Amino acid sequence: IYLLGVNHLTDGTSKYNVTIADGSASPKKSTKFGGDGSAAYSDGAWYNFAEVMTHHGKRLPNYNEFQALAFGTTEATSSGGTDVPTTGVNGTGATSAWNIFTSKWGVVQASGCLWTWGNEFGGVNGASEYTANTGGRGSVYAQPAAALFGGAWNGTSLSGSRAALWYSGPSFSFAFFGARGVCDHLIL
Amino acid sequence: TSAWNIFTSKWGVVQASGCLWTWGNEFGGVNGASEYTANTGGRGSVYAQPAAALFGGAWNGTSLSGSRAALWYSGPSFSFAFFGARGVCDHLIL
Amino acid sequence: AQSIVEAPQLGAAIRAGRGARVTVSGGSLSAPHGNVIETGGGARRFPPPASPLSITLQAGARAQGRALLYRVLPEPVKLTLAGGAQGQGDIVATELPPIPGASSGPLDVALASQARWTGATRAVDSLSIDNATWVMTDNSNVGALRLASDGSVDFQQPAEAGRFKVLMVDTLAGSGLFRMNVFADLGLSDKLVVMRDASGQHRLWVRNSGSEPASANTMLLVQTPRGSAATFTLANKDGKVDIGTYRYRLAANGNGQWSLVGAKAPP
Amino acid sequence: AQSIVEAPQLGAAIRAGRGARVTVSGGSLSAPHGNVIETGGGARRFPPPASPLSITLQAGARAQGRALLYRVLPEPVKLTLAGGAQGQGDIVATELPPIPGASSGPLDVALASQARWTGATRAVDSLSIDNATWVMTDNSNVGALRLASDGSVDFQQPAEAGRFKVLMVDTLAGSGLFRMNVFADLGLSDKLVVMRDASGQHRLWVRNSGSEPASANTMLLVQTPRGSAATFTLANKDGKVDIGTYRYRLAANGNGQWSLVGAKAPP
Ligand SMILES: [Mg+2]
Ligand SMILES: [Mg+2]
Repeated sequence: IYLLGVNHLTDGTSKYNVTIADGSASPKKSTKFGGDGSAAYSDGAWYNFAEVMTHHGKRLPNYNEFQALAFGTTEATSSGGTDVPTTGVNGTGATSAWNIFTSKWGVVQASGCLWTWGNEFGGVNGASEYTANTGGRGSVYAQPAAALFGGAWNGTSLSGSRAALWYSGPSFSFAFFGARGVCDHLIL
Repeated sequence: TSAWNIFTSKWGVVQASGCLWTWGNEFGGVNGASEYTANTGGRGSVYAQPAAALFGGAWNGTSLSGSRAALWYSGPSFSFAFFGARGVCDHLIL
Repeated sequence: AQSIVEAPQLGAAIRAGRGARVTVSGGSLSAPHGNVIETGGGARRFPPPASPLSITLQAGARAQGRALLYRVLPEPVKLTLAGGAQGQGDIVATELPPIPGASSGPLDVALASQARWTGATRAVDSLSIDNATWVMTDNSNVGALRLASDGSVDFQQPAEAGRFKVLMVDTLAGSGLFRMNVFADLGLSDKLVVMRDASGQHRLWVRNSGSEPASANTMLLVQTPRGSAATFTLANKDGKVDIGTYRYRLAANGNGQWSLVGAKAPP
Repeated sequence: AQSIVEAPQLGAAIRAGRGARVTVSGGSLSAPHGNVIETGGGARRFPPPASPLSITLQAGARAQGRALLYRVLPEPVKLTLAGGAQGQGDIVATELPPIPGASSGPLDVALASQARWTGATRAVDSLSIDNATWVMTDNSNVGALRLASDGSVDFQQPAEAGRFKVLMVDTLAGSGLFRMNVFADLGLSDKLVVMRDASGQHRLWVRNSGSEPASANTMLLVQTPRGSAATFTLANKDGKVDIGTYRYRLAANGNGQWSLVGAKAPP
């Protein structure tokens, strides 16, 4: 329902009214992956958000998942202002209210508040040559962009349920980049 | 020129290839413009959008059709009389 | 009060100076060839701000002339159109001060409660439109523009096909509407430049004044300072404007430059 | 060196990116319907300012196209025309950056030793003309402008009479010449607007492009901030221009606004 919190370890990935994880306020380091429980990652890279979702048995959305979860949001609109630091509340100098961005399914801040990293690769590739930019866990080569969905508070007309940016390498970190978790539906 | 059953798979998939391309769930290949474009039916814009894969070939596809025929050209916004879709889902054992 | 004043070519309908106070409620002031209002010519300088001569046209006042207000240019003025008053003139000033250097008081105009000035200016120091409208007839300068309660600047539609207008302002503040003209396949539009400081929520309505386009090309509508705090939103229905087989949306990026993008319209 | 390069509509004569270093001396590059030079498309992002990809057209190089330089956005570029090279195009960026709210470096062009760019722009971050000339072909936007040693910005003479061009600049510095068009009968002229900061000694050369004025009428030529430090002087010999039976001189009035005044010419 909500974008990933910084204290996902104690709160879960989806909680109302908490600091949203981004390049600056990066998420707590996953305890399943050598995190001590209070240390945070040094940036907001795709790798980091993908690590966090796994730790909670979730993944980042694919395009087909995103365009679906976020339907019902107000299209081609953005939160405006200079920040959206908190889930379910209005943003810092928001020119429109948070609930304008609420999906048919009650996904809060579905679009145009913060780009969510995705779980699909394509778009713009990096150097066609080995680069050790993976938090020191190997090297990439011709590394394609890792999708970003929805738009953030500052792409006014660009944002929406199908908004998609395929430019950022997975090692990129910015304060407009957070994440939303998904997982399968099990019927027994 | 060849009858429909020619295209039945080992698994009973009818017109499995060489009839209509099917949209896939995978992105890659030829990119769209390196500039935000509002071609999503009015649900936001897309930057450097990679193609949505299409598989199988179509009636016009000639000898290119088959179980591994794959075209990474059309962006998700494209639409033609020989682009269709086939559903797939998970297998549930309880 | 509900009076008529007619002036000939050479003169003006009203001259006020030396700290006067004029109110015109109702009635009419015409001055076909000349000015409707003139200020100064008989100087009396003073260190503290006296009654900085004020003219107020209110309760339905009609005023027409080549200029609506003509400033001498020693004295500071304070023109006010209120209560549905309507003046079509120009607002000019002397364009060289008598003593080159050291200051010169402000020329301030307030458009309020349903009023309507229709003209052009590069002489007004500070304009405040508040639930009123300025129909801008030609390229213009203003120091400090403020809007409120649905105040609007309405870039008048040129009968000359293709000719756009520019409003430059030093500082923008508050919240209002800007009706602007756009010419499609010529790829040109009325522009609005803010030079030092912009702030507040504003709205842009778009008039299709040049017929539909061959292609899809973007158009710059608003330029503002680098790290500006101002926001603009397309006022047309649904945040979009349909020009022929195309659809446009207002998107800004980088540095307070609010272009109007558009591409092929939904089938 | 002395090479020739042609490109189709869908392409470019040169594409460079990721810290490339290109020098063109002599020769020729044409792209009738495309770009002469393209920058970007293959991302490599590092915070240290490495060798910000640079192109130099020198030693009498010829270069023609629909645009002289197209920037792929979010890499910094350093275009240089020197040694009497001549390029006519346009210089464009993408309008929207890929990531809304992040650092983008500059698009910097340097016109030097006898060179000559002829085109128009609203994409160039910092242009510096020095003993060279920018023939400006349409309305334009430049961040920091800087001139030196007879660097000029020749406003191109319109074929359409009455059609004036405007150059907007964030900051102005150094010392250069501006050729500008004047339409005396219409009371209209090319304008140069500086919005944040102006300084240095500049020269304006007026061209008559709309002859025979009914009266003598002032025409705004230059607009600068508050109390700017910039001086302008009319470079037409004797500091005057005779348009029919009228003489015009340049006068700076109030807050850095240089108009061209004039009245009936001495008998
Ligand atoms: Mg995949
Ligand atoms: Mg992929």
